[PDB]
Amino acid sequence: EIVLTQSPATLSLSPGERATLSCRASQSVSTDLAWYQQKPGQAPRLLIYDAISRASGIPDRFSGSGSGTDFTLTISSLEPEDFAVYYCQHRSTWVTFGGGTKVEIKRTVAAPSVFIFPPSDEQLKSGTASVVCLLNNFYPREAKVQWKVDNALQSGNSQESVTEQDSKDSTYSLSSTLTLSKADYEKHKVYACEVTHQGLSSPVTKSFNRG
Amino acid sequence: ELVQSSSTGRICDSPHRILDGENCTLIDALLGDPHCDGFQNKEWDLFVERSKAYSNCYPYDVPDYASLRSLVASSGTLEFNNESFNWTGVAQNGTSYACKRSSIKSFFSRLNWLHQLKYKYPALNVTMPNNDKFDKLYIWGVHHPSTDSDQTSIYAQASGRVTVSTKRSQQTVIPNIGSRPWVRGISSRISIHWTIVKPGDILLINSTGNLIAPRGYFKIRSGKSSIMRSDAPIGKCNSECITPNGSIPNDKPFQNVNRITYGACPRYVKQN
Amino acid sequence: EVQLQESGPGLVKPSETLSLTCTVSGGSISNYHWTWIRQPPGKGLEWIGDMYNSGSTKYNPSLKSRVTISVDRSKNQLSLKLSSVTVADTAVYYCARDDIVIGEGWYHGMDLWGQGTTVTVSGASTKGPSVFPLAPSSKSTSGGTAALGCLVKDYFPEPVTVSWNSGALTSGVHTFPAVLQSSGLYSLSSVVTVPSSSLGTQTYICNVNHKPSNTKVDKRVEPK
Ligand SMILES: *[C@@H]1O[C@H](CO)[C@@H](O[C@@H]2O[C@H](CO)[C@@H](O[C@@H]3O[C@H](CO)[C@@H](O)[C@H](O)[C@@H]3O)[C@H](O)[C@H]2NC(C)=O)[C@H](O)[C@H]1NC(C)=O
Ligand SMILES: *[C@@H]1O[C@H](CO)[C@@H](O[C@@H]2O[C@H](CO)[C@@H](O[C@@H]3O[C@H](CO)[C@@H](O)[C@H](O)[C@@H]3O)[C@H](O)[C@H]2NC(C)=O)[C@H](O)[C@H]1NC(C)=O
Ligand SMILES: *[C@@H]1O[C@H](CO)[C@@H](O[C@@H]2O[C@H](CO)[C@@H](O[C@@H]3O[C@H](CO)[C@@H](O)[C@H](O)[C@@H]3O)[C@H](O)[C@H]2NC(C)=O)[C@H](O)[C@H]1NC(C)=O
Repeated sequence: EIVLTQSPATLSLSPGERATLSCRASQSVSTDLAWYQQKPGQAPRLLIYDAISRASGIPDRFSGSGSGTDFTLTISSLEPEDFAVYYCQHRSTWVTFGGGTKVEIKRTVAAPSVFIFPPSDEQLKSGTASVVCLLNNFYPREAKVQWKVDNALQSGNSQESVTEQDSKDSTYSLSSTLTLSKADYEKHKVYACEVTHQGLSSPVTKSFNRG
Repeated sequence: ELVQSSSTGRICDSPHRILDGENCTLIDALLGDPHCDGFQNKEWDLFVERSKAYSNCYPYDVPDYASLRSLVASSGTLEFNNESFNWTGVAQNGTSYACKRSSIKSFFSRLNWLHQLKYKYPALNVTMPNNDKFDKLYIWGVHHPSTDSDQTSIYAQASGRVTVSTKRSQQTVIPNIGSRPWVRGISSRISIHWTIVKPGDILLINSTGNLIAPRGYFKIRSGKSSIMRSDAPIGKCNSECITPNGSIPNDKPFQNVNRITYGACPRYVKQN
Repeated sequence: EVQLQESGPGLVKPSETLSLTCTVSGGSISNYHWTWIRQPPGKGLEWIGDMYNSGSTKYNPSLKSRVTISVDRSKNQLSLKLSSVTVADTAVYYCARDDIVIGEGWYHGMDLWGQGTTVTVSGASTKGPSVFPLAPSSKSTSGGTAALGCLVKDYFPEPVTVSWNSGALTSGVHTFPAVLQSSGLYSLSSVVTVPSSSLGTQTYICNVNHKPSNTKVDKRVEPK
């Protein structure tokens, strides 16, 4: 069986720069390879077929090349709406896909706007307290959210998820949820999430006081 | 006296213009077989085909091979003038594995393999006039798919037609979807056809499916040129007469070498 | 325009048989070649099989004994059948069309590619979500911009669809990806940034839809 391996696993390039994605194959394939773009939560979209030929709608910025073993795709002038994982596919005797290369458009540094949400009285009636800390539109993605309950650090009892890069402003959004029982929640008073980010010269600490 | 005999064994490159289609036949150079791309727009006074010549492209079958072979032979020119047909609604430049140019999929350089575009293949109707005074030779083809799935996948038509008409002749070809013997990894075929557009005449292409469109016309040139199948070496010398067995002196009155002579040559006489 | 829509379940307990139906609108189903592709979570794309114009079928060798692709003229539907479902079959399954010309060697195209019925293979019970308000506050009023949202907690399996004001509010909405807490259930939050002046006047509804449990929830996010 033929196996496609893409390099590198992840590319980070600023807008206007040039993207180069490779798809080295195990055996000779000839001009029988296609490139696909899969936006987050969406469809792979056929970009190039027969190694070089472009499909409908596919602009001129996309330009594939190659013939046997090594194939490459070149995206000229990376635009913010190019953030996606790109795949290469071979199609003869059988069908084989590639590992995928994630392209991440890089904007300027943007500090996050931090918000905190106390638990709902409905959830408190159930017996669980979920405190949410929101970090909206920021870049770079690297950030540290530290929870504090009455001057006490919080680890393990809080999870988080980050939205994939927005296809327009190239910012990320992070949501951290600190879960406690109703008994543990009403035993303390101050609840805060401490955010340390590059665009934040000093760590931000949003807090509330009841419970 | 009388018969000449006394063959030399070589064809002289002077005074007549000789062309050695090594590995390449005239029809192959006319169509654009990748190993014959070095013969484009080249002229000749006598074209020599070899027995070692072969075809290394899509499998073609010319119905009337002799006439089309004799047509280009008399003109003594492969001058190709590109024309821009309005093939709207279809996709062009179809390539296959058999015709491999520079290690890449390709096709006949003088033909255009029209296929589906956006899963839609409309009834094409294009016309080109012969405003010029030289007669035009258009070389077209008809593709014969292997199965009905191929006919549907290339053209999205259960059946197709190709009709090429003029003031004087109308040529209609109906595809014959069949599984011919495998040649260069392909069970399909293509049928080459020609149509001469005289001055003041028009060319009508009515194709509803399986059209191998031409990329332009050729020039019918009034000339004494012709062709000769021979395996004799083309040496450097001057000889007015040429035979498949080699150049021949024209001093004696008659020739018993062969009934195939080019130029000022003693008439033929039988051996016995 | 030829359009496709995957119809299928949300959960298939192990050892059963997965049944996915692809309905095509605006085209002829007997014509055109089709193929099924699945995307395991965070693993990439994988080829399941393909049915061609001739009706002949071709399946991935690793998954031949379990895959069967059928079509039903008079319904214009493409049926995928995956027997002996294991948890490795948990993926997002897609039906796609191919521009293949078998015989002439013309392998070029994927075109129409579908939407993607997420199929989770597990013996769990489909449990609906519980929506709790993420209310703003005067603290959230930092002089102009505030934030509010909904906490969609404890549901299985993925996914849930969250809209705001029946889709009339889209600017700034961030429906976060779901996290799988230690209980085995999913939980996500969907927030939106609005001008703090419009807090006491504009009503904010979050619409949560969990199809695998046939659950629709409408909740009002309001200050205290
Ligand atoms: C007319 O055709 C003959 C036969 O094809 C030609 O002779 C052959 O020319 C090829 C040119 O590529 C020679 O190449 C071989 O290439 C492969 C590379 O993969 C290699 O395996 C061989 O060692 C060799 O290098 C081939 O040896 C040669 N002789 C044969 C086939 O007996 C001839 O060149 C052609 N002449 C013209 C004028 O086109
Ligand atoms: C099928 O291929 C032909 C040949 O390319 C297309 O016709 C037009 O041919 C001319 C001359 O060969 C092309 O111009 C060339 O452009 C390149 C790139 O700038 C340049 O380096 C050459 O010197 C030459 O000037 C022209 O680009 C080409 N047209 C197109 C649209 O590519 C024909 O259009 C092709 N059929 C299709 C794409 O359906
Ligand atoms: C061959 O190519 C010619 C060049 O266009 C095509 O000629 C004309 O095609 C039309 C169809 O579009 C023929 O049908 C006519 O349609 C009108 C209604 O639109 C109808 O009222 C007429 O009675 C007629 O049926 C038309 O006859 C034909 N010729 C002319 C002079 O217009 C032709 O369709 C192509 N195919 C063939 C097989 O000739």
